[PDB]
Amino acid sequence: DIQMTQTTSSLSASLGDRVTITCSASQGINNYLNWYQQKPDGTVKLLIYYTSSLHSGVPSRFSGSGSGTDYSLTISNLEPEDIATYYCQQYSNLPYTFGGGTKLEIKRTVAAPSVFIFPPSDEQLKSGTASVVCLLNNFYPREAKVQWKVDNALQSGNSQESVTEQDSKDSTYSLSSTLTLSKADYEKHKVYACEVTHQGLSSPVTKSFNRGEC
Amino acid sequence: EVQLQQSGPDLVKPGASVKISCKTSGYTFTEYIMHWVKQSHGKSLEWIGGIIPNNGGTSYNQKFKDKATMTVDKSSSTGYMELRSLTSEDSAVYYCTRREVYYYALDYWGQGTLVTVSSASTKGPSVFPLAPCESTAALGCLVKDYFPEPVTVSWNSGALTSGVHTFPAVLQSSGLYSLSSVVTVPSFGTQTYTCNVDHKPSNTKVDKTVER
Repeated sequence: DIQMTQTTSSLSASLGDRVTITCSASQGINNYLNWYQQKPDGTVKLLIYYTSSLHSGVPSRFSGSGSGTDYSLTISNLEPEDIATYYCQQYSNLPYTFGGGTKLEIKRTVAAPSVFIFPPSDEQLKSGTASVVCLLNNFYPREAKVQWKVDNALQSGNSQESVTEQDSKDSTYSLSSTLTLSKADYEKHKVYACEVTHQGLSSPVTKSFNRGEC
Repeated sequence: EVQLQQSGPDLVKPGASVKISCKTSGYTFTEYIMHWVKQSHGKSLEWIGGIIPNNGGTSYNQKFKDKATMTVDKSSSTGYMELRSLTSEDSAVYYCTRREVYYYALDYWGQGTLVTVSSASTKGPSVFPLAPCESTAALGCLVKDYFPEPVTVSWNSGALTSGVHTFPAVLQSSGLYSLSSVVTVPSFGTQTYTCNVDHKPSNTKVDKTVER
């Protein structure tokens, strides 16, 4: 089988900058090389066929290059909607084979998160579990420290985090941190708080509620 | 517009089989070969095989020859692929694609089908509101304790898309999935906010209005 190697699987780049994604074949493939873009939602789109030919409706800032074993996809100048994983595909022989992918991280200017906290609903509590949610909205970069404090006691091991993909318009992330407790543990404490540390904040931001003020 | 709609998600017991559809609008079906691709979680694309519609002449990646069968109902304009005797390594998203000539390339892709192979049972999401107790406000829904992936979340039946963030599902110590969907609004009061959660694997459809 022809192996397609995309050695650089994670690539960062700035808005406006030139980006180069490279693909090498284990043996020559005589320019029978396509490029696909996979958006974060799983939608796949053909960009370039036969090394160099742009598909209909693909921006002129995408171009394909190379011959033999070595191929490149170049983005003349990077737009926010280019956040995606890029895959090469040889059709020189069967079975068709795919590069391992290159995921684009887009560098933009620092934006601090705006922070929100949500108490558990009575509808959840009646079933014995309390989920406390902290949201960090529309920040850059990805690096964020989220600490949970219950009546001012720092928490450990009782929270899970999840992060969106970079937004296609403003190249920001959003993150949720969920603190999970038993109803019985939820009810032993008054103040629930998440404290957020980020490059865009001159000092950490704390959002809190009092259980039984809501 | 050339379109390929694929069967919805699929829970499947080890040893069992499953068939997948790719219903095909907007072009002469018999005039275009159809390829199938697998993508494992956090992984690359693998070619499974192709099929000529005119005469049904197939073509398999040797890796899949004892796993996949492709077929075509030419009236229905619908391509199939059965994956047989399944294991946890067949857990993947599967895509159907049409080939075009200019020079083979896969020029239109289905949306994919998440197949999960497990001996664990279907379970519908519980849907809880996220409501607060300075320029924007946020609210959301907690979509808790469901199996398998995926859930779809929309707001006000597809009419609210702006400010919406649906987080990727996290697997909990319990072996069930959980996620939140949130929306922000500049301060709001005017409109109401309803999450619409669809878990196809359990025919669960749940609307939760968030009391602002």
